[PDB]
Amino acid sequence: KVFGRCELAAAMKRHGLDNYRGYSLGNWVCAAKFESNFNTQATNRNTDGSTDYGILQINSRWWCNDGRTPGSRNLCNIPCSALLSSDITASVNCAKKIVSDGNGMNAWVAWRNRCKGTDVQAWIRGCRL
Repeated sequence: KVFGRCELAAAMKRHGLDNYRGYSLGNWVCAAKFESNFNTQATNRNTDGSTDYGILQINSRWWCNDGRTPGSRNLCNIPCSALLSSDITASVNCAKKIVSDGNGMNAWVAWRNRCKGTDVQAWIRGCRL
């Protein structure tokens, strides 16, 4: 499916991502918007020959298993297709896991470039969260 800002924002907060490891909700609603265009079924290949899945574009190099990346580590132990359903439970569980590791939300290259250090509250302005 494709979410509207507030509709997403609400689900994300509901799952417990608002101030997860210090990142305001905005940072995540911001990420989702650039990563996938709020689009649950967004799939994009990378230079590596890995693939980015789901509303947050978790890649099949490390986190999920798309049964075609060789050298796949599958850290979330989830078939990548599980990322692509209307319910974001899997995406969010596998996001809490990624950010908790090393480089924080620097992992998402369209958060580094597009969101980081911008009036990020914007993305939740005019939603009753």
